[PDB]
Amino acid sequence: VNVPKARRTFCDGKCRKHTNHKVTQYKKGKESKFAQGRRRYDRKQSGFGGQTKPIFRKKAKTTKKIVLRMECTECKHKKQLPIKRCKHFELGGQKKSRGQVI
Amino acid sequence: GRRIRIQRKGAGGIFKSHNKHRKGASKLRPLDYAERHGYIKGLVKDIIHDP
Amino acid sequence: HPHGGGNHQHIGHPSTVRRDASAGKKVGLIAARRTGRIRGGK
Amino acid sequence: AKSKNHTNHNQNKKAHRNGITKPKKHIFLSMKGVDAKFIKNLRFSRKNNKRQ
RNA sequence: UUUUUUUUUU
RNA sequence: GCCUCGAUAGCUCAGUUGGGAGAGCGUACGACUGAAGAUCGUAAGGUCACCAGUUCGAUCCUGGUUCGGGGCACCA
RNA sequence: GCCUCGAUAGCUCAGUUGGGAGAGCGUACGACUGAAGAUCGUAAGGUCACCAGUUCGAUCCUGGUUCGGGGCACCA
RNA sequence: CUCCUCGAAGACAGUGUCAAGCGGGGAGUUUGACUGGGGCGGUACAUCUAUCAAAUCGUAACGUAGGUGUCCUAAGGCGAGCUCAGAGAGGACGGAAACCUCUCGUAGAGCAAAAGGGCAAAAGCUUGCUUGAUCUUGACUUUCAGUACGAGUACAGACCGCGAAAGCGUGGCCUAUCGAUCCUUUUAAUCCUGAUUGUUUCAGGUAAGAGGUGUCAGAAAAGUUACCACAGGGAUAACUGGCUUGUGGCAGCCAAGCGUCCAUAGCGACGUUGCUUUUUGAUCCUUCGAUGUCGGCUCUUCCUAUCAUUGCGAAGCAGAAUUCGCCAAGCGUUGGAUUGUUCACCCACUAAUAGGGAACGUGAGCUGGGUUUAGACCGUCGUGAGACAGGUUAGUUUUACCCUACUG
RNA sequence: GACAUUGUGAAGAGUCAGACUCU
RNA sequence: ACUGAUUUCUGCCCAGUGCUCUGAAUGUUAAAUCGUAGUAAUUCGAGUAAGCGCGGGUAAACGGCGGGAGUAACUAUGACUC
RNA sequence: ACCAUCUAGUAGCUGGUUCCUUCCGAAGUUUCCCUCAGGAUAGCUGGAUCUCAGGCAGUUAUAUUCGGUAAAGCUAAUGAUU
RNA sequence: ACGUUUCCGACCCGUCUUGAAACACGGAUUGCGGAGUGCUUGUCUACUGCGAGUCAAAGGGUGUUAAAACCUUGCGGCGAA
Ligand SMILES: C[C@@H]1C[C@@H]([C@H](O)CC2CC(=O)NC(=O)C2)C(=O)[C@@H](C)C1
Repeated sequence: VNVPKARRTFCDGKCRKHTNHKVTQYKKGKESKFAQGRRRYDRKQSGFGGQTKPIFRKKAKTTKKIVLRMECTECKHKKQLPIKRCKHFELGGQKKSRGQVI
Repeated sequence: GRRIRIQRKGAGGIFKSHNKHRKGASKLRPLDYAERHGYIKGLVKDIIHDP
Repeated sequence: HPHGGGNHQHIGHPSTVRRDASAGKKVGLIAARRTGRIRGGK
Repeated sequence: AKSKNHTNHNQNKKAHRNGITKPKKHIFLSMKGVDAKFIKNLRFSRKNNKRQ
């Protein structure tokens, strides 16, 4: 899958019109240790009793829905669009050619 | 499982020493003035079998 | 016993056990640096 | 002990026991699911017709 | 450094 | 007994829609040598186990007879 | 019966996504040697097991077929 | 004389707390489902196409042939132009096949992929420009409980793309290509809250996505038990019985051939019609608050598909002998070696050494050799506990005095 | 392994600006 | 712990799993400690022991200990070769 | 091991579940579930009744449509095939 | 009418089950005992009182046929957004 690095698309921000967006790939942030879930989980785990929450062990997916973060070049408003599952992804790769020798 | 014979030996029951007829402990004399600054003479009264 | 059982009389696991093994497990050749007949001087 | 055993044996009899109920007659009166622009114009038309 | 063999009788 | 497999020159093995029976060893002769052995060339080795059938045509395909070889064959 | 694995010169074995078919021995030629063997210099060699398909092109990728090999085949 | 009892070690060891490593020595728990018993095998578990399917829709099996977890900045959108597979006839090197030209060419091509539909100034090929694969809410279809996800349909509002325009466009020509709660994370507002007043961090919220549950409406999960246990099950296997008869056994029909000649004395191929339940299978109807599960011994009776004997007919019947067939179960159908053996094989006699049934007759009749618990050995397998229609050895055989039957 | 129990002296090295750190 | 009188012997394998032996080993490592930023919670970085990983030993430790072709003057077999 | 208690432990499984008449009267099917001897869900069923006093029907007629099964065809496409 | 005798009919009940007289299980006989309850919380239905209200709690006051009955609520529950 090849996706260009620039896209003219609708902007939900102040623009409310079609504008240019710089496209990048979204990446999950670092998990904080002061999130309520982490605090609760740490307190629950501390002490005697062993593991207190399930541990997932049956992964079956081999891909992920790639999320494109597109930032408007006029207000810096950022959109997130998921695309379909793909094994290989590249941003702004070389475009396909037609009628060329191999 | 159950405790193994090795483990059962520490309680010191049927595994205690059979010492009814022992003739005593083998020990030199306590260190004292005679042995530290000279010598003391003793007479071998007996040679015996210690079970 | 750790060696007991089986349809054949066999240990089933290496008989050399580490020094810090638990009380009910420390049987056999404890902390053995080597095994087998001594060929030479030791 | 196989236990899938699908069948449609006694189902028409059950369906017909209390009759097959046909749809009501007012179902064609509702203006639900009709074009929004048409509905808007209908509201405007109805809001203005002088009664007398 | 390497260096094996040579049918039978005459 | 049943599932089968195979039977080709004195011996051992190839071969085919089915349209020729080949190879080796062995045998006879010739070349070679003082003479042999070995080596070469030729001549050679067959009812294609037997019978019946199907085919325009069967060593091969179908059935049967003989010979053998490999496997299968209560029970709780 | 089920589950896999493999099939490549005369023999034993590699090989690539798919664009090369290799290695050793064997075979053939020349040389060294009185001659053979070792040695030196060369050459030719495979059913990529058989088919169908996939894409530009398949020994390779997919499916089926033939042969071989391995493992399971347990209660009562 | 000296307030060190005499030595050794000495602020290390030891002890207290926390941290990390090891830790079946020990604890707790788990060790999917479907399934012509279970296990092994497979996935028919979420899922699409053609068929089954009996002309609306719908319709099952571990029914049949296949497919799915992807791929694509174009293989999405749109405008324009063109026509494909193939055939025929021509053209230096050029050949069956390179490239050029003309005729014919209903799609016999192509359209990412399975199958089926669909498509010709296009949905295919070439090419220009593009990002409608964007933002927002409702309605509806499909599955359906008329729940949810997924997928899709027709609009409405916005901003856009292509086109001269009408128009078309919310991803792929259509039918599969996928995911709840909790938690984490990101994007959004010049947003709300932190309740003693405020500011800034920090944390928590409202809305939309992603991180994944393939057992796909979504637990966190390895074995063994022959030392075994409990609640049940004839919903479910192992022995008898029942249906079936593939397999086993037995008997016919036609005659191509064999039989020196001669199809039918005796046989009878290629084909084909049956019968039996003494084989083994298939099934799962009865029995799991139990029908004692092999064989032998003993003892009755029964059937013949007749080995012998009685009476006969036919021969490739000149007779010991032998073969075929008919009426015929009255009466016989043995002694032994090996094996638990049924079978098998051999020795010997014999008129003959026929085949079978009766809950594979017969264990409150025996025996207990085998199978079939617990002990033990070997081989293979397993890390191990342990497994093995593989071999081996030892292993409790209970009760009738009742009714009937039978004997007196 | 860290901290406490844990005190009294020397030598070296390193930090600082008489203290600290180690050995 | 295994083996199991006497006699005679006890072959090859340290790759796997164990056990064990050294450690210079910044390869990987917790708490504590130290440094940077911040007004603080806190953030970032450095250290960071044993273990593990690397190296050596050990089978009278657990255990394990192969295939296919050709070949001798009748055949057969194959000492021999690949 | 035995004794008492937690303890009337839990059981989707087995057994039982006690008067008479009258009226109505089933289901073994759909979807989801570590679901398949069980549940929830819809269906089938009973009871209470309430609002009314012509629009309905497991039946026909008229009109109009849908379908690709039986038959038919292969001297019509595809695939066999003398 | 639980006597006898005739003619016709007549398999043993309960249960699980597609299917029981079953070669399926429980049942030798008789007496007595023996199993859908209590409470909390919901919801619907029926009846009663009052009705934008209704019920009032703990408590207090009184009551000697005094655990009753009778009286008593700026405030509380539910309802009225
Ligand atoms: C989104 C997916 C799931 C999620 C999480 O494990 C799921 C939860 C579900 C729940 O309700 N309780 C739990 O204890 C686990 C998670 O962190 C990852 C595995 C990814």
